[PDB]
Amino acid sequence: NHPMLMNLLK
Amino acid sequence: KLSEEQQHIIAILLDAHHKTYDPTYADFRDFRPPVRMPLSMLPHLADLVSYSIQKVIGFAKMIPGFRDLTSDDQIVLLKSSAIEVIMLRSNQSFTMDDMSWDCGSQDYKYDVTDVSKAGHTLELIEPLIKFQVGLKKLNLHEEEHVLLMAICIVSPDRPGVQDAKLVEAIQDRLSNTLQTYIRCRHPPPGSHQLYAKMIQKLADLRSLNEEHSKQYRSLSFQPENSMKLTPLVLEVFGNE
Ligand SMILES: C=C1[C@H](O)CC(=C/C=C2\CCC[C@]3(C)[C@@H](C#CC#C[C@@H](O)[C@]45C[C@H]6C[C@H](C[C@H](C6)C4)C5)CC[C@@H]23)C[C@H]1O
Repeated sequence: NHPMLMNLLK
Repeated sequence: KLSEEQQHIIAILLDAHHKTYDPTYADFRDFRPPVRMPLSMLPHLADLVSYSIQKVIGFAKMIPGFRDLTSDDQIVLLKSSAIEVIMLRSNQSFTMDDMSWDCGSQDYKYDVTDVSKAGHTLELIEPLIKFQVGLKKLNLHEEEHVLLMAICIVSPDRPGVQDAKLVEAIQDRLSNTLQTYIRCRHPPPGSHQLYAKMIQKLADLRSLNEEHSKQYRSLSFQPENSMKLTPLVLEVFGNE
């Protein structure tokens, strides 16, 4: 998974 | 001759860029310090790159339609073009004066010796410098510049994309906006084959990406170096 990336996409 | 919609797309991208391309050195002070003598520049550059990836994500998120893609397509598109968009946006700080990326101070001035001090050879550096020079020589309008970045990111042919059809419709709107912008606003003879040269640059970016990856996988394979990376760089570029 890509936690930080996902979060940054928000 | 260039719908209001196309002018709208351009206005968006120019905006997205002004908001995401804002290095302040105050942001640069927060990076691990640049240790110029090997791998002495890896920590500093890893932070610059990590910071940049966030900027690209912010920019990408601003691309019309990009938000209409599933989280995986966006993810796939970003970790696929991150390095490419960064090399691309860096052309703004790159200077022909002495073939370097000058961001104000001598501290934040990066040349070929600095990049190699981060783990690269001319395998990547030579074609990279050639890319920056060729980019300057195209003397692109900011409008063209921002469109090329968006087109680089929203590319249908990036391996791993699930809904290439929607990614394609998006890229196509952008391409057409670009081509139309070149015909109507970029001065001839400078507009001749300009779109084609811009595509070629994007092709060169693919090559540069491959070259980055070869070295990256190699470097990241060495823990003492891999531990000097950032969590984001590891997440986007890859990890084992
Ligand atoms: C805000 C911005 C300003 O224009 C300033 C910028 C300058 C860009 C530069 C100057 C220094 C060298 C560059 C990063 C050039 C480069 C490169 C590269 C690479 C990667 O393989 C990797 C992978 C990890 C280990 C090492 C360090 C980190 C983490 C990046 C190698 C291509 C763009 C150049 C970046 C831009 O985003």
